[PDB]
Amino acid sequence: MIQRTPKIQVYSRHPAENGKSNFLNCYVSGFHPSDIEVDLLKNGERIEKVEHSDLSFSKDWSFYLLYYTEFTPTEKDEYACRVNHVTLSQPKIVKWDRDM
Amino acid sequence: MGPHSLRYFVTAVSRPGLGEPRFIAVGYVDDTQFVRFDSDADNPRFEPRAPWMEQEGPEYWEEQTQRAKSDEQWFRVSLRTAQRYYNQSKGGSHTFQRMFGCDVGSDWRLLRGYHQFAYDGRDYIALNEDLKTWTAADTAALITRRKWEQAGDAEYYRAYLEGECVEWLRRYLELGNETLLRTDSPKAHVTYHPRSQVDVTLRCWALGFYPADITLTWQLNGEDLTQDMELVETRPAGDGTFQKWAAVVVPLGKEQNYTCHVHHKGLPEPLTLRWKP
Amino acid sequence: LYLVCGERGF
Repeated sequence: MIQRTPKIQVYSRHPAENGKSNFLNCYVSGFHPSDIEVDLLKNGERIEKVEHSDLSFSKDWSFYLLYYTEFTPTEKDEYACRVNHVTLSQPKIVKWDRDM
Repeated sequence: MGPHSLRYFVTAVSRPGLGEPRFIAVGYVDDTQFVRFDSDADNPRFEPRAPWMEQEGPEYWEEQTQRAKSDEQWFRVSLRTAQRYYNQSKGGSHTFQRMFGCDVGSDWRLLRGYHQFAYDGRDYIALNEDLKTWTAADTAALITRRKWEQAGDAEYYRAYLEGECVEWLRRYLELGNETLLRTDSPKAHVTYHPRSQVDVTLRCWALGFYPADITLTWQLNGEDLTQDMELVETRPAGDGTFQKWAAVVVPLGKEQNYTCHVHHKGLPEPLTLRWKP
Repeated sequence: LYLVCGERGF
């Protein structure tokens, strides 16, 4: 079994504007095997609406998935992506930074 | 114009104690997914993943479902066979992946036909570019190679890759032409981010573009900064377009001397951008 | 057009 740890980006579909509706994405890529737990978090708590793309992979065989939900950015609310995968000692949390 | 491709990405994963393997097939034209099959659906069918595929009639969907199901059974058997053969005596979940399809040139010649497999994330066997011989990675794959030579598989897949593969790519490009033959230029801009007393970060953004291929480069009055920059992988926006950014750390007060250059199919010439305070 | 490996090998 090869093991490749996922690369993770968390970002909005559109430029963030507070109080304006948008989409929050967590893109996970470069990982193997395909088994992976991804959750989107609002203030530390799991969002239940989340959808994701059909599992696919790249030329080097490594998988990628897009997880996404509707959301409304705000000054006070913290959004994040939580990822777990066999290559991690414990789940990894990547916070959404609207400038990245 | 330009190159185009039709690619299928197929994944089977065994699942100890859970019964049948998870089998997922996904088809892309260029950078746009258009179909899927997933064994975990409660009525597993080959199905459209782009609205323009709804123009294919029932016979296409039925035929493709039957082919997906037949492949599903074949991967299941292969997973059971491999597990015996590699002496994976602790059991566990294992993965077989298949990639196949065609890259065609702007003149519609077949640039490359693919029919290629990986086991547990490593190359297993692949049809070579000649569409006649195989590259095998280890002795298990030599055994499968012998069987596949015996059966004439290379000749069968060569006929499909040079014929049906290309013919169906054309058809899909026509059916989806509004979306597949578009080119969405990147909307670009520069943002500014404080870092320390002595420096800051300039980040160049390219948003809303299709196809995914793009180049972003920072320069300092002509001097290429490609190697000093932080560059994220191109990422899907979720609406069929892509995004990318590239950042550079520069001395506080010299922001105006740095320029971001953007290259994309949609840009007749490179876009040049600066921080606009 | 998906095409099946339908009763081949290892």
